[PDB]
Amino acid sequence: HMSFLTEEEQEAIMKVLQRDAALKRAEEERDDYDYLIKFLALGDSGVGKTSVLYQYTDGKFNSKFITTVGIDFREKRVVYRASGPDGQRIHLQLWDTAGLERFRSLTTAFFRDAMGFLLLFDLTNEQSFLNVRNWISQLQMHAYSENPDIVLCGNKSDLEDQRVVKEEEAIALAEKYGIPYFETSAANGTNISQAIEMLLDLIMKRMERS
Amino acid sequence: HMSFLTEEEQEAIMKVLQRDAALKRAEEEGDYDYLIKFLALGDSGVGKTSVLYQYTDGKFNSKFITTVGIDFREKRVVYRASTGRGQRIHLQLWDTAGLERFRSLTTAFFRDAMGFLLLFDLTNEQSFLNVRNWISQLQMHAYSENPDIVLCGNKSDLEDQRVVKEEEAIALAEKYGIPYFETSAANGTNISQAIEMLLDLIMKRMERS
Ligand SMILES: Nc1nc2c(ncn2[C@@H]2O[C@H](COP(=O)(O)OP(=O)(O)NP(=O)(O)O)[C@@H](O)[C@H]2O)c(=O)[nH]1
Ligand SMILES: Nc1nc2c(ncn2[C@@H]2O[C@H](COP(=O)(O)OP(=O)(O)NP(=O)(O)O)[C@@H](O)[C@H]2O)c(=O)[nH]1
Ligand SMILES: [Mg+2]
Ligand SMILES: [Mg+2]
Repeated sequence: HMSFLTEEEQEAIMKVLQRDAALKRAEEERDDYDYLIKFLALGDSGVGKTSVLYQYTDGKFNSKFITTVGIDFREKRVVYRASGPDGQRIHLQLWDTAGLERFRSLTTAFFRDAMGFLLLFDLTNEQSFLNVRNWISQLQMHAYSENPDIVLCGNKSDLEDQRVVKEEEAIALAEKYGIPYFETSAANGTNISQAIEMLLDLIMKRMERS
Repeated sequence: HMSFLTEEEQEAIMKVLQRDAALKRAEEEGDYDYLIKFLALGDSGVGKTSVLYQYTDGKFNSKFITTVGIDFREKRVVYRASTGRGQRIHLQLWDTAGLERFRSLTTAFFRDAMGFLLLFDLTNEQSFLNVRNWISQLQMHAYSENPDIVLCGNKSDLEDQRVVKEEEAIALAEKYGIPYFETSAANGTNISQAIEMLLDLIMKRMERS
């Protein structure tokens, strides 16, 4: 399989890298917040990574499929409270990777910048669920820490008539790898905040203990 | 200069990334004091892979094997401040492809670099004229405002084919305030010096933090 990038696509990717470098250089000055926290969404093409992040940052949802050109990221400013009987201002950088195999090496090159991973499959696509095992072993091999923080999302929960992944099977996978699991919908917002706030909690607690 | 990627090339790149992650995970788990990373860049053919290989192994291959996107080498060295006490340094030497079809992938590794070894080929005028473009790329894409850069005019052993005048290269390096070495990966001339100068810049910038 040969893949290609047009000039326009190379241009778009370089712009993402340019925005990223500008963001990191501005943290080197005022590191208007307390932490820059970075995580990365991954999983098969079409499962809803881009929609999930857009629902989270803007509360909006597009029906039209615009497959991601390699890599992108979004930003959000949130307040984090140490979960338990406890406010830190968090600048979130949300990396959005393409799922298509043609972008595997480019997207894996950004794992080094990720403190945690939002891993998606599509509740209506059984193969995307069967590939979760491969995504996890790719994360074991390519993450830059031992035992990376991962939150698993079974997305498109609003499409009940098309659901093919049984809750029991997804639960069994989450227990086997010891990772949290949420069933989400980027269309209506269900559990989006909850899944991403849990990932942020995992990251913040791991830093405090280090 | 159409941008394409094959499956076998992705596999090779993914192996480098796998090696990289293993190295980073092993530093977090010693035998040295710092993991110091820098990155070689410049036009295809100027000798980036050759320079790093001469430095780490004292060897040189005549045959051109263009780099498949990205690679890195390693070396364990002792660094002395300016003297000072010997610090054990684990070097990770990133090697980027110069061809445009790898530009996005290679630029994605600037973030891991504490310093840059920028090469042109003393026998290739185009590679010298592209130096200012590479410096501009580093300003736009490095993850600090004034990245440390050492400029190498490589292939100094090819005297009859030399076309870049030393005065012009010295003046270009002085304009940007970067050190300049004329190197040969074939016979080793100035390789150690240029890379030790880059390491010095990085270690001294850290000490001031
Ligand atoms: N009904 C419904 N549709 C969704 C949901 N999430 C995504 N979609 C739809 O599914 C399609 C794929 O979504 P998209 O976010 O682009 O997926 P992706 O994971 O980013 N794909 P890629 O990796 O190729 O960039 C789009 O048509 C989008 O509208 C969801 O929760 N519910
Ligand atoms: N005579 C001589 N040949 C050199 C020198 N440095 C590199 N070469 C030769 O020039 C060719 C290109 O060298 P190479 O290190 O592969 O260049 P590169 O910068 O890594 N190219 P790429 O970006 O495509 O990977 C090879 O044939 C190599 O042997 C040098 O100092 N002297
Ligand atoms: Mg997408
Ligand atoms: Mg090379």
